[PDB]
This record gives sequence, C-alpha cells and structure tokens, in this order.
Amino acid sequence: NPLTHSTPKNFGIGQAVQPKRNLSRYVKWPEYVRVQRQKKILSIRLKVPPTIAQFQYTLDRNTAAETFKLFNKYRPETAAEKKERLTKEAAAVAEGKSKQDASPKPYAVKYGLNHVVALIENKKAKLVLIANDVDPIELVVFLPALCKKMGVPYAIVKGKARLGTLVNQKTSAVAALTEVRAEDEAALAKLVSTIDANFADKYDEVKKHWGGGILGNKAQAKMDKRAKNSDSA
Amino acid sequence: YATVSKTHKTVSRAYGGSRCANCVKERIIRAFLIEEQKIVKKVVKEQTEAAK
Amino acid sequence: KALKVRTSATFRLPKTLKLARAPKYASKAVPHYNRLDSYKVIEQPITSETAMKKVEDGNILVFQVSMKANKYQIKKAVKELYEVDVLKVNTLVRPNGTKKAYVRLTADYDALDIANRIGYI
Amino acid sequence: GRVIRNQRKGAGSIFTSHTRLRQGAAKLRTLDYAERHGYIRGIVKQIVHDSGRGAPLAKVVFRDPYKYRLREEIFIANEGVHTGQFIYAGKKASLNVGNVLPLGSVPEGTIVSNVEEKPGDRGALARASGNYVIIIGHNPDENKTRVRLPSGAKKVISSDARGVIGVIAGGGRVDKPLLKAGRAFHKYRLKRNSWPKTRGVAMNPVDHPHGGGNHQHIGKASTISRGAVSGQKAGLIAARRTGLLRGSQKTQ
RNA sequence: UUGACAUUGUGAAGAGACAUAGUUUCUUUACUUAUUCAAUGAAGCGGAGCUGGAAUUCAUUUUCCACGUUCUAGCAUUCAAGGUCCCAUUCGGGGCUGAUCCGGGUU
RNA sequence: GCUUGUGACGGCCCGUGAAAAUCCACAGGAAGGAAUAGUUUUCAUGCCAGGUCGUACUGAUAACCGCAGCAGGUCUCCAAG
RNA sequence: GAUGGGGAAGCUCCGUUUCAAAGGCCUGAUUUUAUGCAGGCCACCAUCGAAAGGGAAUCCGGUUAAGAUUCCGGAACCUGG
Ligand SMILES: [Mg+2]
Ligand SMILES: [Mg+2]
Ligand SMILES: [Mg+2]
Ligand SMILES: [Mg+2]
Ligand SMILES: [Mg+2]
Ligand SMILES: [Mg+2]
Ligand SMILES: [Mg+2]
Ligand SMILES: [Mg+2]
Ligand SMILES: [Mg+2]
Ligand SMILES: [Mg+2]
Ligand SMILES: [Mg+2]
Ligand SMILES: [Mg+2]
Ligand SMILES: [Mg+2]
Ligand SMILES: [Mg+2]
Ligand SMILES: [Mg+2]
Ligand SMILES: [Mg+2]
Ligand SMILES: [Mg+2]
Ligand SMILES: [Mg+2]
Ligand SMILES: [Mg+2]
Ligand SMILES: [Mg+2]
Ligand SMILES: [Mg+2]
Ligand SMILES: [Mg+2]
Ligand SMILES: [Mg+2]
Ligand SMILES: [Mg+2]
Ligand SMILES: [Mg+2]
Ligand SMILES: [Mg+2]
Ligand SMILES: [Mg+2]
Ligand SMILES: [Mg+2]
Ligand SMILES: [Mg+2]
Ligand SMILES: [Mg+2]
Ligand SMILES: [Mg+2]
Ligand SMILES: [Mg+2]
Ligand SMILES: [Mg+2]
Ligand SMILES: [Mg+2]
Ligand SMILES: [Mg+2]
Repeated sequence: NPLTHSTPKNFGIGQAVQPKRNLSRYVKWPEYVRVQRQKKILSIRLKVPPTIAQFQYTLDRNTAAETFKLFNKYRPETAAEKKERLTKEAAAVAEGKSKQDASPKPYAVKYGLNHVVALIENKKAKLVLIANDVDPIELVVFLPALCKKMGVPYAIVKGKARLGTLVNQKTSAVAALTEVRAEDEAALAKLVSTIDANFADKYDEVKKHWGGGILGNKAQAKMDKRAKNSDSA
Repeated sequence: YATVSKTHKTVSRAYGGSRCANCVKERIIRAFLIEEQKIVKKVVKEQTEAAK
Repeated sequence: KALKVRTSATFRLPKTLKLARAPKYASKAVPHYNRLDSYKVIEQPITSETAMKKVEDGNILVFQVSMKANKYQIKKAVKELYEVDVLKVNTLVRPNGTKKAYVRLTADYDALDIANRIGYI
Repeated sequence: GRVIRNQRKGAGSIFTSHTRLRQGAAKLRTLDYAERHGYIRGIVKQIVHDSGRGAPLAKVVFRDPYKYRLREEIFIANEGVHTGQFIYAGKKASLNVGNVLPLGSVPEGTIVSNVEEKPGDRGALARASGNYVIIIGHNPDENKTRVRLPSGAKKVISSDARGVIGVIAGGGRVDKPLLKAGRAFHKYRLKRNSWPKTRGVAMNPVDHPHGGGNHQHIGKASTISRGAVSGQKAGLIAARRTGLLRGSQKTQ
C-alpha cells in the first residue's frame, strides 16, 4: 500500500536483464572433475563383462549394518591396549612364569589382501567382505570366484573406508572372520545365510550377465518417445 | 582537464557537459512520447483479449 | 540432502590459507652491517681551483661522493658529518666514473669557514 | 632449382595480410537464447569502410541480456540499411532487409547474405561486395534448406543456420576500369603483397617451371595435374577444359 | 594417392558356411561412449506441468501448435519493487515467493 | 610580400588515411550529512617533498663509415637586401 | 617472448589466452590485535618493443677558460603528500 509501488519486472527476451539464476548445471568445472564424471559415465555406456559387473551388486544397508555391528566386536588390538598387554606379560609371564600364556587367545577380524587370500585358500576363513571401490579392480575381482570355489561364504560391501575404519586403517580392501566367540556364533551363521543368498548362491547366475549399455537420459528419452510413437499410433 | 574548476567542464542542464542540448531536447521528447504510447499499447490490446 | 548454488558459470581457485614463513634455521647468521654509512657516502672533498671558486662565491661544498649514493643520502650525510644544513644537492658523474656533489648550504652557514674547518683550502 | 614464387608465399613472410587498418572481423551475433527462441533488437550506430574490403561494414549495437551494458557487433552492410535503423536478429523475427533470420524461416525466393555454413559459425557465405544467396527450397524432416551460392553451386545447409535479409553493399565495384597501374597499386597496398606479377615465362629455369629458352615459351603443356607436387603446380591446375569459353554459361 | 591391418565399440534388416537350429564373416542403417570439428566471461538444454486455443468429441480427450519485446536514433544495473514469513523490534538483515517441476549430459 | 602557424571550405580514392597508457565528463543514486549546529577541499590562501642515468664537444673537403686529416658516402631545423 | 600445455632422441620447435582450478581493489568486520573474515564487485590472464609516434609541469635576464631551458637572480607551473 503506503507510498510503495508494485512494478513487476518483465523478463521475456528483448527486455530487462535476466536475474541471477542457478547455473550449477552450466559451470566449467576443473578438468579433474570432468575426468572423474566422464569416467563413471564411460563405465556405464560400455558393455561391462559379467566378472566385473558382479560388483555393483553390493550388500544392502540393513544386512550390512548387522555385519558391521558384529565385526565391530572383533576389532584388532589398539595402540594402547597392546603396550598395555605386553607389560601384562613382560612383567607377568617372564617372572610368575607363564607359557607366554598369561595372555588370552586373540579373537579379531582378519585383513590385508594377501592375508585373507591364503586364508580363503586354506578354508580357514568363514565370512569374507570384499570391498566394492578398489581401483585396481583386478586386486579383488578374483575374490568372488575364489570363495565360491573354496566354498567360503562371501559378500561385496560398500566402503573400502568403512572396511578401513573397523580395523584402524584408512582403507582396507578386505575384512575377514575366521575365529568367533561361541556367544557370537549364533549371530554369524545367521549372517552367512542371508549373505550367501544374495552372493554365493546367485553367483553362477550373475556370471552370465553383462552390465552397462545404459544411455544418458537425453538420449534415453529420445527413444522412449520414438519407440512410444512409432509402434502405438 | 584535471586542473580546472568543475564549472569549465560542464553546463548546468540535464546531461550537461555530455550531449548538445538540442540532443537533450530530442531525447526528452522521445522519452515522454514513447512512455506514453506504452500506455496506449497496453490498454488497447487489453481490449483485444476481451473482444476476441 | 541437496547441492550447492552457484550463480556464476566460471570456477576459480578456492581462496586458500597462505601460511607464513617460520624458518627452522636462519638466512645468513649475521645481518650485514650498513653498506653505506655517512663515511662511505661522501669520499673526498673536491678542491680543484674552479671547485673552490664555488666556495668563496657560491656557498657550495664539492664532494667526490659514492656512485652508489643518491641526492638524499648525500644530503643527510653532509648534514650529519658536518653540523650544517643543505638547501639543495646537485650531482653529476665525472668523465672518470666518480660522482660529484655540488652541495649548497643554506644561508646560515658560511661554506668557506666550513671548508677550512675540515681543513682544506 | 630455386623455390618457386608460389611456394614462398606459404611460409607467409612478406606475404601475410595487411591487417592494421581494419575495423575488426565482420560477424553475426553469437547464437544465444534470444536469437534462437525469439529475436532481439539493435541499432546500426554507423556504417563504415573496412580497409581492403569492397563492401561497407555496419556497426550495430545490442543490449546484453545477462548484464547491464551494451555489446556491439560488426556486420557487413547489406544494401539500403541505414544508420539509426532497427535491426532484428532471431527465429521469430520479421522479414525485412537488414534483419538476421534462420534460413528455415524465410520463404523460398528469399535473398540473403553473410550466411552461416553450419549454424552458429557467425557468417561465412556470400560476404563480398555485391554477392548474396538465394534460398531455393526446404526439407522440414531433418530440417535442411537448399541454397544457391554466388558461384552458382547449389548447397544444402541446416535450417537453423542464419543469414541476413538483403544483398551486400558496394554493388558493381568491379565494373570500373582500374585504369592505371597506381590504382591496383593502391588496391593491393591494403590487401597483401601479391602485385605486381612477373611472368614465370620471363624468368630463368631456376625460378620457374616456365623459365628459360631462347624464346619465351612454356615449352610443355601448362595444364598440370592435381597430383602434381609442390613446385610443379604452376599454370592451369586440374584444368578440365581449356580455351575461350564459347556459348552461354550459367549452371543448368 | 590407393588397399590391408591396428585405433574399433553397440544394435537391426539382408547376405554368407557345419550342409534350412546360430558361433562367425561381410553389404545396407541405426547407436554414442572412443576418435573428430565448432562456439561460449560453458545462460537458459532435455523431459514433465500450468495456462490459452485451433482442433472433432463417437465417452472424455485421442491429439497439434502456441505459452511476455516491432510506428520513433529515449530509458532498462545496486541478490528487484510488490506480496508473505522470521530476528524480537533500530538501523540493519535474512528466508520464500515474485521467476513452476524433474535430470546436473555446457550447446 | 617571404616563411611558418591556423580556420572555414573544396577536390581525390575498388587508397577513406595507428594503438595503448592516460585525463575529464555525464547517466546512475548505495550512501553520509543541519539549528544550538552540521556538511563541504573540483573556490581562494597556506606547509612538506620530487629519486635514478644522459648533459662536454665534432656532426663533417680533418672529430662518423670508405686501411687516411680520401674530390666518395652519411637523417634533419632556422634562413636577410 | 616466458607460462598451463602439445611436439621433438635431444639442442629445442609450436602456441600467447590458447583444451588451465591463472588473480587483486575497496572499505567493512578488530576495539584479546594486529589485520583474520564479512559483503559486493572486476575476469582485464605475462613481459619486451619508439632518445622522430602517444605524453603532467619553466621562463626571461646574468654568469664560465671550458656548463647551462640544468648554476646565479627574479618570476611560474605540475605531480604526490
Ligand atoms: Mg576388544
Ligand atoms: Mg561552463
Ligand atoms: Mg567557460
Ligand atoms: Mg660568502
Ligand atoms: Mg644529472
Ligand atoms: Mg597476420
Ligand atoms: Mg610487390
Ligand atoms: Mg606480369
Ligand atoms: Mg601477369
Ligand atoms: Mg630472362
Ligand atoms: Mg625447373
Ligand atoms: Mg614440367
Ligand atoms: Mg621456357
Ligand atoms: Mg611467347
Ligand atoms: Mg555455451
Ligand atoms: Mg543496505
Ligand atoms: Mg619547411
Ligand atoms: Mg575524410
Ligand atoms: Mg572532457
Ligand atoms: Mg584546489
Ligand atoms: Mg617510490
Ligand atoms: Mg650542449
Ligand atoms: Mg654541437
Ligand atoms: Mg671539423
Ligand atoms: Mg674514421
Ligand atoms: Mg672525405
Ligand atoms: Mg615461444
Ligand atoms: Mg616498454
Ligand atoms: Mg617517446
Ligand atoms: Mg642565458
Ligand atoms: Mg664551472
Ligand atoms: Mg656551449
Ligand atoms: Mg632557479
Ligand atoms: Mg621564489
Ligand atoms: Mg596538491
């Protein structure tokens, strides 16, 4: 009202400068950005082979959450704790005279790529998580087939870092359980079954399915309307 | 021109030291008239829509 | 949740923290002593016959002076080495690559006095 | 032998264009939002002489719709376009001399100049003191348009490709006898160093395929193959016919 | 310059052989992510929807275009005036809408 | 009158006869600013400061280049009866 | 003619705003304090290249064996502060 006035701006070509708008769709990103987006895109447009496209099929958030819950109970020794343990046998064992066994038997998760593999190969692993990042994918592509062959139940998981955190590394590439306290066996055999249902079991079937061949949605629609009109007149 | 009282570089009118006054005359006239016609352009085709 | 809003289509180098030098050891152990003290600035008086004539008549002192020294440095040092005040310093590089300062005292000081105080005549 | 004259011109030393006095490069507006969804107005603030050009340029200023400021383009003046005039650039733009329109929107018969080869190459066809192109038909599916160039060669370009309504100024320039050496002198003065021309027949063998002999004579056939190699190609390269053109011309 | 091999991938119609099941090979014609070319201070792309309306209803929409500027040598900028929400009322300042939605494939 | 400067014009061109630093103006109106006293340094007057390198002379029938104090060569301003 | 680059066995050749994450001004936020963050801009992206091109400002008189629009005398003007 007052001595105020409505003057609504016309923005329709020919007149009044455009306003500031959001141009995030339109920005000249740094090349390393372009390269990493184009990379992912290129990887979906090609026809990816089945012994690669079997990854991408990751564990689901529910099941996994249960797996990281269980594995957390078994983290490997800490900085402090080991120093703390070592003096509970440097002192204790050497004098009171134990068999280097005034320490209890360790129950921790197994990790390190070359470590986990001999384990699998020796049928000693009992549940293995393979990462899904892993850039030299080769480091890990054989792991599904191995486990399958060794009849060791396995699951591809999201987070080379989430594997990393649970073992005090930045990244880990693989986590494994061999041992397990009896009071936990229950929870694990449970996990093994769900996991095996989605991986080891479906494996032979995954083996025939080439991934990718996915259009961008400019062209995905361009034929979703072309195939729509041509047929059904 | 930077060593000179500001009056030497201007005349006392709209668009003073910058356009020739018969130019100012012109762009006032055209301003008024075109701003006016804008009114005659709007309400006229405001009738078009209502009588169509 | 959701993304950034950029109104500009151009990207630029994120203005990042420019940390300052905190050397773990030192540049040169000992800083150099002043490379041009008054004494190095003004070298000898000039006492050509024609030089002198500027001291009787002109109230001007003539100094072969450092090539490395400018009109300021010459003034400050004639000032401080001799108690006097300077109106103006003119300078000129000799045809033998030594520099000459026509130093002109202010009207309070009788140069000729001032000349055979330093002891030339 | 010596490197013959035509070879030397490529290394471009004393040859390169004489660039310095030239209003700038003539060009259409960039092909932005406005010009391909609607149209946009500007005024020819000036038509002027480009040096070494036949046809007058046309300074034409527009608003910039993404920043408050003027942005001036440089057009080749079609005929009859005039200072103070309004000029329209766009798909949805009226069809009068001086406006710039996509070739898709002009009825056939339309006469246009400075036309784009691909759309948005800012002009590239018939820009020369006199010439123009004729829109001789369209094909809506795969929106092409067919045009005739000044060469008589017919060509088909996309319909989004713009070109400007009318013909280029400076008509009839080549109709006036140059008359004396100096006029061509001053002609090429502001083009490039290509005049005067010694005849390859007046040189010695070191200098030219034609050089030498105790009479002036080409001594072998002057119709030279396409495959001919550098330093050979002088005369009637790739000539498919030769001799005085008898009878009518004009592409049938 | 011309051919072959490599760079070289994805479909579909037609040829070509174990001799009329589809592994393979080529002719034709699609694909776009390799390679290639252009433009731009990578600005408005692609897809959906609001409104109008030509359109003719064979049950109601089956669709097609539109979806801010053209007598004039003016003027168009301060995240925009307006509207609405907040700060705790100070001067100042912020959200949203004004400027619809989705996909980040610069075209 | 001579020389030069300069203006208003006219002829010529398929020739229409640089660029940047730099200085001013205007459009704009964010803002800041008075009555017990504010705003004002494009008005006047007033204060301090201005470094570095070159500065001589020949410029030619002897100071430059032609083996030289060579009848050669070597860019220009001023101009009396 | 450097630079992000791309060629080249290599000395080096190409390119000069070009397939680049290219950089700095105004005052505000400080009243721990010296300058961190807060706005808003501006995307111009080296440098060298003229003692005849562009360009802030000085004159007259006197003076030397030999300097002077440079010193002496008087009178100015410009630029920064
Ligand atoms: Mg523990
Ligand atoms: Mg005045
Ligand atoms: Mg006046
Ligand atoms: Mg005395
Ligand atoms: Mg000097
Ligand atoms: Mg050139
Ligand atoms: Mg010539
Ligand atoms: Mg000839
Ligand atoms: Mg000839
Ligand atoms: Mg001869
Ligand atoms: Mg020969
Ligand atoms: Mg021959
Ligand atoms: Mg011959
Ligand atoms: Mg002959
Ligand atoms: Mg673009
Ligand atoms: Mg404000
Ligand atoms: Mg003269
Ligand atoms: Mg003229
Ligand atoms: Mg001015
Ligand atoms: Mg003043
Ligand atoms: Mg300084
Ligand atoms: Mg002299
Ligand atoms: Mg002389
Ligand atoms: Mg002599
Ligand atoms: Mg000599
Ligand atoms: Mg001589
Ligand atoms: Mg270079
Ligand atoms: Mg320079
Ligand atoms: Mg100069
Ligand atoms: Mg004198
Ligand atoms: Mg003397
Ligand atoms: Mg003299
Ligand atoms: Mg004086
Ligand atoms: Mg005085
Ligand atoms: Mg001052």
